[PDB]
Amino acid sequence: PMFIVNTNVPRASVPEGFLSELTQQLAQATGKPAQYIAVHVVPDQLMTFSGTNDPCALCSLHSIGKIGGAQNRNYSKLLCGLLSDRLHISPDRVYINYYDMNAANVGWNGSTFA
Amino acid sequence: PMFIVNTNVPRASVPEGFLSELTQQLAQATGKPAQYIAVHVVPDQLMTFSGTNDPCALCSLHSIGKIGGAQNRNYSKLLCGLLSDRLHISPDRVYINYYDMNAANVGWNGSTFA
Amino acid sequence: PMFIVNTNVPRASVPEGFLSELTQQLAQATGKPAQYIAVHVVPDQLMTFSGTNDPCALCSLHSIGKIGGAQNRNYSKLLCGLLSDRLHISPDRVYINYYDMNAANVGWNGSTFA
Ligand SMILES: O=C([O-])/C(F)=C\c1ccc(O)cc1
Ligand SMILES: O=C([O-])/C(F)=C\c1ccc(O)cc1
Ligand SMILES: O=C([O-])/C(F)=C\c1ccc(O)cc1
Repeated sequence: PMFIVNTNVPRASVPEGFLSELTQQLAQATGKPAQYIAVHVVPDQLMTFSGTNDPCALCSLHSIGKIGGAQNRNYSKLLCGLLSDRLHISPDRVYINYYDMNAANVGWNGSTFA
Repeated sequence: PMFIVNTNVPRASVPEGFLSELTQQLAQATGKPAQYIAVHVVPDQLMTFSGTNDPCALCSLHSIGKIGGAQNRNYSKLLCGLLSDRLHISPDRVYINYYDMNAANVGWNGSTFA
Repeated sequence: PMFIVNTNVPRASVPEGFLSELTQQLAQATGKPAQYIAVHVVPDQLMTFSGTNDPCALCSLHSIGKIGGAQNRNYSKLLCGLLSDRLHISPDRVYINYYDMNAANVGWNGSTFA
């Protein structure tokens, strides 16, 4: 799976072990090995949410399976919790897009996952 | 909805209230109150379109509903007009990807929109 | 089509004609005219793969057509090849997401392809 976070929060505020933490947290939550988890954090972005430039985040979680109604609800609680505590972004100023990818549509190591 | 613009135009060429203008324009175009709109602009990018580095943009518009065939033509006219007028990007050097998102696949405020 | 590469490799490590090379290579692989190919490269990113900060890359290829199980395996070999040779990123530290876009959901030149 891969997780991307875009936020207007300055780089200086992103905690040092934040990416490794997200890796651990996601492994547990999706039940996928940490070896297949990729995390991408983009701070200092020029963004607005509800028309204001208060701290916000636009996130994306791509996974082959483990995506769905209940699972996504649990990912949102966990993820909003982490952004809130580590980056101090209010949970209602965060949008997370969930994508269930077909194995044939994910390339890796010179081939695909199918 | 959320709208993302990636462009090789420098940060300095992005007008001061442009994100607010985008927010207002999209609220009118989609019919969704500005309160539900997030905008993200990424300037200074390393990109080529048709093999050249003249000004260009790659955008994404995600919405829960309000997305579809004929309506996307309208969005393209509006959006390209704005980037042309404001950032001086030629319409033929702009791509916009449109995504209709399922509410169960959008996380917000600790849960999903489902 | 449009191709995006996000990497933690430094900007100075990206060879001069890389975007132009990707344009030709893509035109060749997909059969699409270079005129319609957009390339976006984002170096110096804060990202981890498998929990480590070693060179990695997260990419996306969007196309209207020319996307399929067999074609994607082919694109992946070519693309992981170029990234290893040119940016020295190990192929097992590269993800490429593939998207077959409906012509109606791709805006260009103030309209859509449908
Ligand atoms: O989640 C997975 O099964 C995985 F190991 C990798 C992955 C990479 C990119 C994606 O878009 C989704 C999954
Ligand atoms: O458009 C909507 O109804 C909305 F309130 C939020 C939203 C957030 C992220 C998306 O990707 C799409 C819609
Ligand atoms: O690939 C094509 O046929 C094309 F001319 C443009 C395009 C632009 C953006 C996309 O997301 C997909 C295709």
